[PDB]
Amino acid sequence: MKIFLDTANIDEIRTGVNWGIVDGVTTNPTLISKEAVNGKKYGDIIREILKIVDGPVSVEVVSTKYEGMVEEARKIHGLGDNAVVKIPMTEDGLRAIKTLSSEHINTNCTLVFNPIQALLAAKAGVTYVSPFVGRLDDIGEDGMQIIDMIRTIFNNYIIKTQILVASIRNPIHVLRSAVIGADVVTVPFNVLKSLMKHPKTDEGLAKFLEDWKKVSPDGKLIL
Amino acid sequence: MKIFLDTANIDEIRTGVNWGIVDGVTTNPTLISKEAVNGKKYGDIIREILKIVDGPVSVEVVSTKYEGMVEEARKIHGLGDNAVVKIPMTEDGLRAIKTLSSEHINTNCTLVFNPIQALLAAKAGVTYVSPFVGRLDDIGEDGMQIIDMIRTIFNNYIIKTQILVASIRNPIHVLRSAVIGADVVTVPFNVLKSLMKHPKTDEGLAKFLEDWKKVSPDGKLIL
Amino acid sequence: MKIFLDTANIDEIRTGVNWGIVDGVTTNPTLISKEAVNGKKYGDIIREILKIVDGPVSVEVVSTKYEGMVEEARKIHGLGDNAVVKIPMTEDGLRAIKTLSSEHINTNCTLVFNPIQALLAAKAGVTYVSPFVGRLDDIGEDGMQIIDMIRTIFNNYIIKTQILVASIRNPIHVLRSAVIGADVVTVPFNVLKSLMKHPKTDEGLAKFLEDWKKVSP
Amino acid sequence: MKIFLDTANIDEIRTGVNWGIVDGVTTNPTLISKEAVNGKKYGDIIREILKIVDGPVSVEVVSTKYEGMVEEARKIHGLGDNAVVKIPMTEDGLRAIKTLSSEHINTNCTLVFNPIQALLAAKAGVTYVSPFVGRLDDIGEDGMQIIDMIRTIFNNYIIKTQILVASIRNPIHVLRSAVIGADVVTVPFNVLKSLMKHPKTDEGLAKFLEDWKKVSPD
Amino acid sequence: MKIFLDTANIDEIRTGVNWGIVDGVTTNPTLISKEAVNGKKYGDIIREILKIVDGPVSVEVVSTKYEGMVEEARKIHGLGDNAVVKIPMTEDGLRAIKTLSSEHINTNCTLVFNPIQALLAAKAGVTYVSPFVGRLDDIGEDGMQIIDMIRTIFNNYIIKTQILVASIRNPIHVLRSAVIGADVVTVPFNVLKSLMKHPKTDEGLAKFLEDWKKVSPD
Amino acid sequence: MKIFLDTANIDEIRTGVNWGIVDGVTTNPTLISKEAVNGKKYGDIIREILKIVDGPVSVEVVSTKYEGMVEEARKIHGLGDNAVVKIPMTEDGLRAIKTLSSEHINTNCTLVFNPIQALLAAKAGVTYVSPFVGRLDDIGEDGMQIIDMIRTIFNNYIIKTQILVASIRNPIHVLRSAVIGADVVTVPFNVLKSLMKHPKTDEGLAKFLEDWKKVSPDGKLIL
Amino acid sequence: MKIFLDTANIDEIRTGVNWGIVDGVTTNPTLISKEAVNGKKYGDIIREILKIVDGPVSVEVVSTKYEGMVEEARKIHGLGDNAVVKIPMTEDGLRAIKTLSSEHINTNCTLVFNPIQALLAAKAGVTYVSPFVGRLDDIGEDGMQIIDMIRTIFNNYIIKTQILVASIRNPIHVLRSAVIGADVVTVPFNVLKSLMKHPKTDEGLAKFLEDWKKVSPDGKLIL
Amino acid sequence: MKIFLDTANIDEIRTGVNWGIVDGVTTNPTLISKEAVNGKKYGDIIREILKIVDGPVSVEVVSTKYEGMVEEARKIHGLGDNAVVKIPMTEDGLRAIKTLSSEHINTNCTLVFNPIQALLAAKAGVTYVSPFVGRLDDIGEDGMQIIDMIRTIFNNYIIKTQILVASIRNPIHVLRSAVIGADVVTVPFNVLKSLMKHPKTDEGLAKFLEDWKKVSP
Ligand SMILES: O=C[C@H](O)[C@H](O)COP(=O)(O)O
Ligand SMILES: O=C[C@H](O)[C@H](O)COP(=O)(O)O
Ligand SMILES: O=C[C@H](O)[C@H](O)COP(=O)(O)O
Ligand SMILES: O=C[C@H](O)[C@H](O)COP(=O)(O)O
Ligand SMILES: O=C[C@H](O)[C@H](O)COP(=O)(O)O
Ligand SMILES: O=C[C@H](O)[C@H](O)COP(=O)(O)O
Ligand SMILES: O=C[C@H](O)[C@H](O)COP(=O)(O)O
Ligand SMILES: O=C[C@H](O)[C@H](O)COP(=O)(O)O
Ligand SMILES: [Cl-]
Repeated sequence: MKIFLDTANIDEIRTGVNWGIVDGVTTNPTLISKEAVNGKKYGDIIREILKIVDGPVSVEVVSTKYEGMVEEARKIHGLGDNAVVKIPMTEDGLRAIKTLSSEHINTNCTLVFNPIQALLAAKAGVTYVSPFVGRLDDIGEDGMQIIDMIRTIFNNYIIKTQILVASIRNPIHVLRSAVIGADVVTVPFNVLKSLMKHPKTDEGLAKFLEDWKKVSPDGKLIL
Repeated sequence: MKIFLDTANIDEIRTGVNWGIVDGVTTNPTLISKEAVNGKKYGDIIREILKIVDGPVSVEVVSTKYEGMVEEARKIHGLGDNAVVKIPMTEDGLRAIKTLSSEHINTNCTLVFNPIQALLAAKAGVTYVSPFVGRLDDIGEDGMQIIDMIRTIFNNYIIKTQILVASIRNPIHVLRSAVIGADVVTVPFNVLKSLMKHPKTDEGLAKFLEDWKKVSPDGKLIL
Repeated sequence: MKIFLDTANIDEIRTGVNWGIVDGVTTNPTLISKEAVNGKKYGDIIREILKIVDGPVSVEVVSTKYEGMVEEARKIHGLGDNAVVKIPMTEDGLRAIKTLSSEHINTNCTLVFNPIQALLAAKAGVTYVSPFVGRLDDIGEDGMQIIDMIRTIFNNYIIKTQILVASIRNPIHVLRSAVIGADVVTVPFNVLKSLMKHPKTDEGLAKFLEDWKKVSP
Repeated sequence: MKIFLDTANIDEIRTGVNWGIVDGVTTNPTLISKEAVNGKKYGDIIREILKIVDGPVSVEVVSTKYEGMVEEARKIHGLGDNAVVKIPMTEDGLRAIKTLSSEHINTNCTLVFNPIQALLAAKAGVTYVSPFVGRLDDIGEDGMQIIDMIRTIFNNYIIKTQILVASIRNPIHVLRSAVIGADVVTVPFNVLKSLMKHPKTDEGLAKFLEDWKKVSPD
Repeated sequence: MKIFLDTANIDEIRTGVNWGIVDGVTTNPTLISKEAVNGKKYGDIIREILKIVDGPVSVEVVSTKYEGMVEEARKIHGLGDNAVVKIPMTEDGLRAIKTLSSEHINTNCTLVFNPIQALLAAKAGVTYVSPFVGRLDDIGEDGMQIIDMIRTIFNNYIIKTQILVASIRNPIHVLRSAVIGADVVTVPFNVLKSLMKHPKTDEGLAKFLEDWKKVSPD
Repeated sequence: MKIFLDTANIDEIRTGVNWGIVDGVTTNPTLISKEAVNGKKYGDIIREILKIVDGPVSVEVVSTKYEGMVEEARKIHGLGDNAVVKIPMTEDGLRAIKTLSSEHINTNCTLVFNPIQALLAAKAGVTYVSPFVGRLDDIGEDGMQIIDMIRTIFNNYIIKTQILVASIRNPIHVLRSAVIGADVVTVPFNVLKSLMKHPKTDEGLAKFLEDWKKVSPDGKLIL
Repeated sequence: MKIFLDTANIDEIRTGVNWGIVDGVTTNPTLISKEAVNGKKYGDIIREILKIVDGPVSVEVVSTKYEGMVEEARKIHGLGDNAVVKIPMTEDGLRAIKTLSSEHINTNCTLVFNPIQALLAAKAGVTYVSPFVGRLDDIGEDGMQIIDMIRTIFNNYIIKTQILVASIRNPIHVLRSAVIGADVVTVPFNVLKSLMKHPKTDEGLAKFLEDWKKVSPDGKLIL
Repeated sequence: MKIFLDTANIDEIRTGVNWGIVDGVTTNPTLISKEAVNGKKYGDIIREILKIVDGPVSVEVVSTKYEGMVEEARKIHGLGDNAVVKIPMTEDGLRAIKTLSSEHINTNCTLVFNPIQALLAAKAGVTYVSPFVGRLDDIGEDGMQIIDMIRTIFNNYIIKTQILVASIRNPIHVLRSAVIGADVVTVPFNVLKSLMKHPKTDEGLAKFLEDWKKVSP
């Protein structure tokens, strides 16, 4: 399962990549604008992210109409081969995904809330579908069930579109995504960091290191 | 399923190895502290185990910082081809695993208590991941359920990291691990011994021998 | 299933109670300390909640010793008939619960993280037990499974202790609690606010008023 | 399982009750106005349905404010004891339901789309909750799953609120409602009529008529 | 589980009752007309069956129209209190069932092929519903699944209508009906007879006899 | 679950009753004739069994025709109120069971090999049905599945006829009968005796008694 | 579910009893042998436990013969109303249980390793049956499955004998027992202690106290 | 699924082999001692079976020590290419199996009562492992469940050791073994004899010959 960092913060990105557990990045104008402070320019942020990240970097199109979407998507693509254009599940979005797929521009269909929407995006040629699980949870539907059904559908037809679990709110979204077999999850840095933690890890390490001092007062390992 | 012996006790290790049922050994700083008493030095213990044992021998770094982990890992690796460097599930540990994996040094990520920690370790490139089933049992959670989930997750993504079930307390941990399909179990010597035994084995062998005496008073099979 | 509000924020409590969907309130030392700032005293905050809220209000002791817990519990109890004394799941806590129960003082055992802790609390005679689902989720364990097991265990032994699902983070904790059959959920204000809402209700409402304008301008 | 007819057509209603499979009626302004043709007073329609039906007749309030809802509800109640006041799942709706409940006026909470909304209505004391399964189907979610969850939840808490499956589109919504154990379904007349039919029933009827005219040509 | 004989042959009925495994009888025009020979008239056969059988005897109407159905039904009832009137699942049928049950006349709704039809008949007050499982098998639908669903639905609502599995073709329809918990099966005499048989029973009898001859050659 | 002893041996019966786990007896002419040795008369055997056994005692009718069955059954009944007349699943048997049930003579329908046969016997008023599980096993059908289905059928209709599992061959027939909820099993004395045995019981008792000698050399318990 | 303490250690018993979480005590000859050393007499130990403990206290006979079991059972019973006589699953043990049950002496049948042994003990009239889950685990069989079957069997027949899960080794035996619905578990002191504990309990309480200090430097709650 | 005959009775073996449904034979010290009576020597019985039976024939060592087992195994092996050396599941047995395996001598690990013992035998390189289902049944445990778990474990690790179900008591052990997918069953003669039979086959045969007599006297 790939993990994308949902942020535009370059320090967070570098740190996560160094942990060896970050495979790409998902952005939006809000996340980018957040970093555009103290001299940093909006466009400079996205360009640096595209440069330093080996993997996929998702960038949203703001145009809501077909022509604007494709023209914008082409400009985004021009910024880096690893750019992935984020396009909403709408009639014009599907048309744009079909057109962009033909041009070999990678795409990410967002605002997916049921499995058939996900399937339609895959049929139009989309690279990723991003169902928003936390937003389904918000309205009293278990959002992970939609991920499970999409996984089954995609498996049934050997669909190559990747499931990108989005609107992630907690570590159990991540656990269930992994057990289901979702291709990717995107998570904020704080969620990412929480994924490696457990109180028995902390307690266990403290005990090991206490015991080691019995055999090595300086706490060293000399070999 | 491989069976490793979870101990730093040399006598236990030579004995198990001779039964031909031991495929490797796992140590940790606590186990080594039990052994390095009354003049015995930890460095001598580690070298001796690497010597006696043909299979993988896990030895845990003690530094909690990236650079110290890597440095100690390289020294451990240098002691013999069968050495496997054990690294805790921490931020620095993941960094170390990524680096050491790129250097083709075999690694074992320890103090794992949930399936997502296991997945992160695998993503960082770890050779083995060691979830602690008995310590989960200790806190009122069925530890084997975590092994089942890790197996499912690893299968989903064709992950090559080996699942090494640790903190094993009884033969049912071993049985359930085998039925789940974990790659390795590491067991304490008392548990290892018990695996070979069953009262009906004892009783059946006694009866065979009693019946054989009717036909051969000396108890020999002369062909 | 009762629904309690998990906060010491008086504004939130007034708002939720005015909506008519709050059956009680839970507080803890963190929540209260959060509100007791810039001149506001924890004692006034506690008294205010007890008066505002008709239903059960849980207030947690801070002593870690048996004697201190029972002493504090009696003071909490004396603040009003709706006060429920929250007691942590510790050895001294179980002792305090047993004593408080025999004195007919309502209790709520908190910081419960597995079903056997919950059972121990019930055996001590606790009125409510509050397992923390969100904190289990935080450490990579599906917290709701613990609620499911506690419900089964309590059903097996006809245990009268109410299961009070706490550390709730989202409306699916709530949905799953109701499907399991937990007695009570306690929810943060942001969660409470969402429970009545659905986008199809909104859409349906809009459509209704439009249909009606046809029938009758 | 009770079956309500979701319309204001009096002929449809008589017909269904005569079949002995109609226990009540659910209306709304749209449905009532439909019958308000050729000299028929809108209010007359509602009043006649109320008179003829020996069971619950649901009539919706149009006010969105608590105070308008309860005044409107009391007036609706005054039209017949079998009147049930339909009120939407909103903050003011729940408040109104709680008030009307205490006044012993029967209520029906509508526009419910998940089980927790249904539980909130139950907790307000509502007589019926009406989840809209067809509208859930419309948006790619199997609406009957919500009914199944509400049935379990109501069972858990011995809730006396009746589950009234609404927005029904086909006979399988009905079959699944019955297998789940929902208390009530409300269906359009065309759905109602289709419920009694099966091609093997038609074939069997023709076969029995033919078999019979061997036994007796006359 | 009650067992009714699907016949109008008195000798078959008497023998079945003597085995203690027959609780009633189901007829139709064809079955009665088969026995209506050699002086015996249609009406006498039905009267003789009604008298001898200490249980329900189902007799079918031939009218397809409401009024005719009820007229017939009242005549059939007059023949004896144990008489049960078969009525098809149709609009007029439901109407007749509602009317007859209100008059405390027992009814059996036939030509039921799905669970909702069964529910409708129950709602109209029918005493028995008779889904035809063999005819469902005939068209590539596992008939017993329908009995299963009807059992679940009837259980959900504590429905007192009895499920009477009809169109039985083999002993597995019977086994499955009993495992499901259907109230009644009706079977021809030949199926009834087959129900008692098993080759290990026959083998065991022969062994008992041989074992006994050793113990007591006499 | 009641346990009947399938024997005519009076010593076995007394012994099993003393264990508190025998509730009645099932016989047949073969089992009775076996005991009719060294002066003991066939009829004396059955009469003594009827006298000493509090619970039910099953006795087979040998007549295959209705009139012979009922006349024989009445004579058996005349021997003791606890006599239960064993009658095969045949057309004449069903007629006899119906007649005998009316006379309040208890009956046991044997040679039952499917669930519907069992149901027919119950409808005729039979006290027990005896399906022969071992004989189904003999022909490659799992005989316990028939018991399970009969249990479900009987439960469905609150049938008061007792399921008497017969042709029992091993302790797992007994275990599965108990888990299913069969009313009764009938077993030979040797099977009965085997039911209380387990090697860990033997080993555990030996260990307890060895340890007790540490605190009580004479092995006594003086209180 | 009742919780008994499985020990003859007086200090452990007084401590557990004070936590108010202990509902009774189970002993056996081994446990008593651990305690009756250095001058301490077994008779004094038994009497002291019966004294300290308000709930049932099981004490095991040592004779292997019917008459000795009954005689010892009567002496045990005579020591106090809360005494429960423990009897092994043997031929003589079943005889003893039948007799003692008729005398209204509470009994506990021990060394049970399968569900049919448990059923036989219940049929003989035993008050409690004690299956040994850990010793089954020891021989490679999941001991809890036997508890599940006994629960099902006892439910089927409305058996009033209490299931007392014994040979408990860890908190998951306890958890599974509760979920199954066993009447009683008896646990070693170390296991008992662990049942109350969880790392998130410790961490949560520490944080509450830290946060409270912001509002009350003395850490008191003054109302 | 192969079917072996579990006996040292030469009459039974000849009879079963003549039926063409016996693929091999298993013996053990008890079975052999049963036949080696009244002048008949165990050595002659063993040699006779090896000659009569074309398929695998298992003969069990009697030494309990590693050296004695290997010595006896080599002698057994030298009696014929179809000989399989049966070795008990003990510490010395596992050592012997590992040595015998490296020497390309076929082995059969017996007295196995749980799936982990079976796994250990496989890890030592054993050709066949023989769990005893009937002896488990004897002690109140459904022996077939152990076969099901061993099949799962062996499937998980692509283990080539054949599962040889032993201590078989009835045809349902056999049916269940085949449905699970065990490689081999070994059955006593009384069981073997029953496997081809069914009362409906007999009846069907009788009916066929009667129908045929109509068609053609
Ligand atoms: O692509 C990223 C999405 O915008 C994000 O994951 C959704 O965030 P929210 O649903 O939590 O607002
Ligand atoms: O990898 C080995 C682990 O450190 C070890 O198995 C932990 O065992 P414990 O939980 O018994 O200390
Ligand atoms: O009883 C209430 C608990 O103290 C509270 O729900 C904990 O919530 P949190 O874990 O989300 O802070
Ligand atoms: O209460 C009845 C509802 O108004 C009706 O069933 C809605 O139907 P629709 O969702 O098909 O418009
Ligand atoms: O009531 C009896 C039914 O009419 C009968 O069983 C159905 O028979 P058929 O469907 O085979 O005609
Ligand atoms: O009533 C007893 C039966 O005859 C007996 O249990 C069956 O024995 P068998 O089937 O093993 O021959
Ligand atoms: O009843 C108590 C048992 O004798 C005890 O629990 C056995 O425990 P052990 O298996 O640890 O010896
Ligand atoms: O491999 C064969 C075993 O030794 C034999 O099958 C044991 O059979 P039994 O347990 O039925 O004697
Ligand atoms: Cl353990």
